[PDB]
Amino acid sequence: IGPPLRTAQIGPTVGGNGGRTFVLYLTTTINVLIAFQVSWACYLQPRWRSFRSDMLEKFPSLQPDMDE
Amino acid sequence: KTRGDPHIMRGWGEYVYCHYEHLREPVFPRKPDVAKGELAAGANVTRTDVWKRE
Amino acid sequence: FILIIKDNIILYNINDSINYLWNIGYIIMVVMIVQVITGIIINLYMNINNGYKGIIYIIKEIYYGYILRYIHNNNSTLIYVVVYLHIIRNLYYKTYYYNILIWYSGMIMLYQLIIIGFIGYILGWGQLSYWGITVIINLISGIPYLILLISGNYYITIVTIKRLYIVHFILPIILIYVEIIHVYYIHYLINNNIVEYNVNNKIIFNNYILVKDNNGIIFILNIFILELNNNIFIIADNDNLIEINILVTPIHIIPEWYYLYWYSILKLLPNKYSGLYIVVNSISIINILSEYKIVISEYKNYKNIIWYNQIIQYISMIYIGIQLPIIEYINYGRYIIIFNILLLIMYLYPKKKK
Amino acid sequence: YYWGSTVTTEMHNVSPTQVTRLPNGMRVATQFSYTDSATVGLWIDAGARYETKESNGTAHFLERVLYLGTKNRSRDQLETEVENLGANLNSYTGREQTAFYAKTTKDGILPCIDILADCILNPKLDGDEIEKERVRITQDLQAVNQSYEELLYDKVHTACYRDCSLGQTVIGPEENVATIKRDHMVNYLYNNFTADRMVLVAVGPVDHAQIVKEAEKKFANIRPTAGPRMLEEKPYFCASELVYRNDDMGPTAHIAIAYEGVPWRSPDYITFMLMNAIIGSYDKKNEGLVPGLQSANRITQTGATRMDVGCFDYYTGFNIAYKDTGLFGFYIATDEVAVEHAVGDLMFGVTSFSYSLTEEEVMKAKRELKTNFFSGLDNTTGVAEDIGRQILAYGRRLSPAEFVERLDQIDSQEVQRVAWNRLHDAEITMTGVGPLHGLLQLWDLRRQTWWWRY
Amino acid sequence: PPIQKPLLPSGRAVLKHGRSMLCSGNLSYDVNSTIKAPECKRGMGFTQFKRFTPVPIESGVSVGNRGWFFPGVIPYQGH
Amino acid sequence: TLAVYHRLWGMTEQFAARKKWGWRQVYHRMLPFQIALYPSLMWYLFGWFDDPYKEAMTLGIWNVSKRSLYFWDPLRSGGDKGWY
Amino acid sequence: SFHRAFARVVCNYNKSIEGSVPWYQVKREKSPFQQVWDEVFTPIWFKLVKGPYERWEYNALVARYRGMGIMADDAMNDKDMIVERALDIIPEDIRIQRYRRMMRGAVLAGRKLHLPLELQNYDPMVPYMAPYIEEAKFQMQEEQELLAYHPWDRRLYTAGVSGFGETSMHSTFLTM
Amino acid sequence: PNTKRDIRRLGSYPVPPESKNFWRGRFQVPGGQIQQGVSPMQQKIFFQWWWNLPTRYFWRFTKWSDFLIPSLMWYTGFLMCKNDVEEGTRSRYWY
Ligand SMILES: CCCCCCCCCCCCCCCCCC(=O)OC[C@H](COP(=O)([O-])OCC[N+](C)(C)C)OC(=O)CCCCCCCCCCCCCCCCC
Ligand code: HEM
Ligand code: HEM
Ligand SMILES: COC1=C(OC)C(=O)C(CC=C(C)C)=C(C)C1=O
Ligand SMILES: COC1=C(OC)C(=O)C(CC=C(C)C)=C(C)C1=O
Repeated sequence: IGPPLRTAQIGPTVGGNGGRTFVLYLTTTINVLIAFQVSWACYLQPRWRSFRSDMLEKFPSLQPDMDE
Repeated sequence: KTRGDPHIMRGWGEYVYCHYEHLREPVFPRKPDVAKGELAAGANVTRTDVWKRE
Repeated sequence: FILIIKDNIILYNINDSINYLWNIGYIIMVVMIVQVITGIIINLYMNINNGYKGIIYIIKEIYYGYILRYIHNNNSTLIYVVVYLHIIRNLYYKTYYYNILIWYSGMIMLYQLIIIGFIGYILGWGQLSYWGITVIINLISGIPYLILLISGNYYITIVTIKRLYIVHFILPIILIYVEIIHVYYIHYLINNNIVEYNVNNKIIFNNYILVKDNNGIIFILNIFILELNNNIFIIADNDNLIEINILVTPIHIIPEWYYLYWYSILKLLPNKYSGLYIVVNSISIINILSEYKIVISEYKNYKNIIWYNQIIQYISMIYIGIQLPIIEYINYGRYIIIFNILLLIMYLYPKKKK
Repeated sequence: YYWGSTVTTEMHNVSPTQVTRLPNGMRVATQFSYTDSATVGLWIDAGARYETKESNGTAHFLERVLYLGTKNRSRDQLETEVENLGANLNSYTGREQTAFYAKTTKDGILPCIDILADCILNPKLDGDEIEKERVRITQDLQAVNQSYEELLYDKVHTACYRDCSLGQTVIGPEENVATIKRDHMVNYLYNNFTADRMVLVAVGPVDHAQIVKEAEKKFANIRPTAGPRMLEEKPYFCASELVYRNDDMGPTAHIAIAYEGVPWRSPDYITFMLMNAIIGSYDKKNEGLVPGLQSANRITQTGATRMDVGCFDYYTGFNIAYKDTGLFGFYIATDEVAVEHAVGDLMFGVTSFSYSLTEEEVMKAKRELKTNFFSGLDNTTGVAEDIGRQILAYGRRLSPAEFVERLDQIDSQEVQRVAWNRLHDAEITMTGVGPLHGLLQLWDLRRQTWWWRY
Repeated sequence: PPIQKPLLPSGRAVLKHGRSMLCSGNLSYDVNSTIKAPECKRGMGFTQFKRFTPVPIESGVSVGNRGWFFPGVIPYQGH
Repeated sequence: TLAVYHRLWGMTEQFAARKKWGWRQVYHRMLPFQIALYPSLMWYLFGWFDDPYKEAMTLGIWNVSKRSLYFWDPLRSGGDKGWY
Repeated sequence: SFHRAFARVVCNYNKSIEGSVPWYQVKREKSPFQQVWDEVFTPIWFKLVKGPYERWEYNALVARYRGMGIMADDAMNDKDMIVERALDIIPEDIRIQRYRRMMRGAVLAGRKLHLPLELQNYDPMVPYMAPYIEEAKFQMQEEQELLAYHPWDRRLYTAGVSGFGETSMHSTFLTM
Repeated sequence: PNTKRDIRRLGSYPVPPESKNFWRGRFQVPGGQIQQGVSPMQQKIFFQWWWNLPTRYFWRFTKWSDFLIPSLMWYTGFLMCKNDVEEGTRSRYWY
């Protein structure tokens, strides 16, 4: 009779959740690599090509006409 | 008025007000100032000497 | 199984403080069963060799065939409405913070649904459907030779219809199995309440929650019956009733309304793969929105300002998708995508201490 | 991985063990200790293994009758004399080794040597004493009068060594016990209790020179040698099952599972000692300072969690070594319904040695192995057993420093190499008594010696 | 070298309550001694398997309760 | 005695590095499973690759002459131009 | 073997950082660049965005707690394992009042009502759970460090548990 | 299920198989409670909907007003885009 006596639970009381950690790492990895591709192809790459093409005004060794 | 500090947390992120976190504590925790009313519980009692009286 | 049913329906305890937004899931399950049944029955009269002429023969010659045809099309719209609203709810109450397993099981069903709906559109064998698949299939045109293996020819033909039809017949039954895995986790991992904490206010399901859940489903039925018989809302594009002509391109190659968010993403980004990749991000990043947090809180029942701006981002992108590719809409839509990335970063980022 | 040397200065501070061979061939080994009590005895290289099938049991009978009177004393006189010296005479008989040792005070050391020599060399095997002991031995022979740990210890040898004499028991079969006579015992004394096979061990306030002089005088007339033992091939290990299913003896089941071990002198013997330590022992009724649920022992910890009740009421590892073979395994006493989990976990533990054994568990096991070995050398009898058992097994006594030096080299990788070579995918022998519906077939348990993972 | 003690250390007091090193008898062979060298009734060697814990075994006594159940309450599907 | 306590507190300071080591040791013990995976993949994906790469992947052991007498494309049995 | 070399690298790199002071216990002077940033941006940003936004949210949160009649610490969900381990050891007096407040809050929220204003003049941000949260974290950290420092191997799918770590039977789908 | 302290059962009677989920949602009530109620057959079943009607809709509209400023910024952007599209079309074409 009376309220239950307080007692700590014998642990460890955490663990067994590696599938959730896998999903975290897979999702972060995929989305981190999507950021690189989208940042490159949609912003960096275009601007880089323009610079190189305006760096061809120097035309010390611009690409040859034939060289097929 | 309410004793909470609205700006207790900073940085990018969604706004939250809470008192607690899950972060691990150091081997040698900062000695709490119990004389001024600071709390001493858990790691800052065991791994500190704030409890010793003369 | 009777004891199982009694344990999961008759003696199942749920909090008495839940809203009608906790009835959306019941509706999905019921409307899903209706879509399978009507699909199987329609199959009794359909010839997938020409589904343009087959749909005509159902609506004109079969007795009450018009009911089957329009229910199967309109109940799809309904399925996606209820599902998308079920996600909006789960985001608002952040029901993924402690019940991630339930969230994962649901996302699997979302992926399956996205495939079922698209292929069902192509079974209609109309202009829009033909050209739409011809555009999507050409996104995996980089993977060498895979277009040919999926299509079965160098261009979409009945060969492609005969194989996608089997995926459309079978994949829904698997979805129903994942629904069991979903209801399994819900019953073990107790449902979330309108309040952030856990309270001893639970009541049995059959005597109370099912009566309320039926009031909800019957409310939706009244509205769905009006659409089913009078087309109060245009939920099906008219250009799917034009006979396929491979030589002429449709006025606008757009998907159904429930694929316009991802259609816009693909029409806004300047590189084809970047667009495909940003569609992956949309359906993958939302599965890790609580993983990096470190505070003992579920970020629940705040003003949810970030949530509101996300729900509007979805609606606004669907609008841009309807609109033709006017340059102005593309610039504005690219800003909406940048804003979505930022809102999603806000959810993900843990906070430092002052 | 190597973490340094654990040898200390205190390990070198021990009195040396002096071993000298008398001209007749008897080795005399002594160690001085600052004690007021001593232990002097004879550790012989005799036992049941060196008996024939028809004579099995003679050695045990002789050991029970050797102190019942000599040709120069009587049982009452002998018992009176020992009591007056404030001493006690002990003796044991095993498969490969035997001993007759007295625990006395300092003044009783030499007098006890005389008493033991008379018993060993001039035993008066009176018929009346034999007949009374025949009854006592027969009663003990009854399995109803034997514990289940004694029964499974014997049956493990019966199952594993069907082809050689190591399978024989010490007490012997009841047919032989019924027929043993004085002539049998006299023959056994003549053939086996010879000087070349005896070691006189004296531990305590003793002087090697004095002990040697007394030993030569008292054991002058011992038979110098007997013919060399017949050369035999390695004892064949038979992977068999000998289970005594009995659902009328209570709820507790006793199961012993054995692998083929290594001989005493094998380079891998210390590795097997450490592996035995890693397995350890656990009793639900004596759990210690650390509970099972939070034990560093992996077998104990996983077992304590099974069904929220625990699948090991008791278990212990065992590492038994003989001159040319050995047995390595575990013994379980557990609830009937828990047997499948219990044997499965302990086999998973032994299989883990070959895949995933942590440095932490090894280092803990080294310390508890050294804490058990050193504590056994506390009293004179413990030292005397160590000297006599180690000279018979190795021809010399390994120092505590040498044991620690060799143990330092053994690490997790060395345990893994030895286990992979000898215990992985290895043949096993299962023996059991009790309610054993849950015990599977031998082939089913033998597949648990390897993993699909890793 | 040989191991002369069980792998499970007793951890209990050797001398019994009220008994001293003077009045405990001879601990090597006294019946009440907790360290009495066992009897070789059937030979030497069985001590490597013997359970030296004095308390008789209670089959199935629970030791894996982390405080999740009261005594006498039967867990159902681990809950 | 605080010195003893300091060491006993500090013996677990580097938990994150020990748990990382344990998982790396698991990952090391899974590395050998590649020897069966990678070849099994190429075995299943062999027909996807072009004839030129099929020959390199096999170190010349496979070539067009090794295609079955009754090739899955009947018009290309015995070569791309047929037997004769 | 290249694994044996990596094991030495890891062993030597960790031996060289034993006893290091954590980043938060080092007296740190902000970089001059950060100081300039914290004198231009931080002030204006607080006066125009952060300050007002976070006061707007905080005041709303206090009102919501007052309407429910609950404290801030009542709002914690016991599905969090630190909260559960703390709730094991709270005294009965705190426990009783905590339950009654949470019960009243759920009744009011379910019935779409609010606490009478007469009962709303209290400070909802009193941290009554703090002592027990800290004790629970200490207990969990000891268990983590002394009992969970390695990915242990166990027999899989036995005794109603997957063998991958969880301790409750029939707590996964594959363990039904 | 609920916390292990909450689902810990005082009784020794076995959990019925059909009530597994029910007893995994048990709570250990601290201090006690006195729950009361009346059958719906002896009560007004629609009045409370009317009684709570004003407060329900007041507290709903006051919370939903939080989104007003967000809503206005988004509509301003919608109008700006619409006009930008129209002027751009009239500029590219429309002589
Ligand atoms: C598009 C490319 C896709 C490539 C996919 C490649 C798939 C390859 C699948 C291989 C088998 C995987 C089985 C599950 C993982 C092992 C789990 C495990 O170890 O469990 C431990 C558990 C526990 O074992 P343990 O290791 O603890 O040992 C305990 C003791 N004994 C051994 C007695 C049990 O073991 C099992 O229960 C697993 C048994 C092995 C199951 C193997 C199934 C093989 C099925 C056929 C494979 C066909 C390959 C096709 C390749 C196609 C390529 C395109
Ligand atoms: C997740 C469940 C399902 C959804 C979301 C789905 C979706 C749809 C869609 C959007 C259509 C196009 C309707 C139109 O032409 O406008 C369609 C067509 C069709 N579906 Fe389903 N479907 C489901 C399951 C099924 C099932 C189980 C079957 C039965 C095998 C089926 C049979 C058919 C048939 C025969 C058609 C072509 C006739 C038609 O155009 O109406 N469907 N489906
Ligand atoms: C085929 C579509 C699906 C159906 C049949 C369905 C069904 C249900 C059911 C019946 C419920 C319990 C009742 C409820 O609280 O409303 C529920 C809960 C839940 N579902 Fe789904 N669902 C589906 C889609 C999804 C998706 C796509 C997600 C993830 C984005 C998801 C995540 C969740 C979550 C987190 C809960 C728990 C909510 C709470 O905590 O109570 N569901 N679902
Ligand atoms: C990411 O998945 C999606 C949703 O769920 C969050 C949506 O709400 C919406 C928006 C739905 C409506 C009814 C406007 C769509 C289309 C979507 O793609
Ligand atoms: C016809 O056009 C269609 C799109 O256009 C790009 C889509 O994005 C989508 C959505 C695609 C994914 C991967 C979510 C579909 C299904 C579609 O039919």
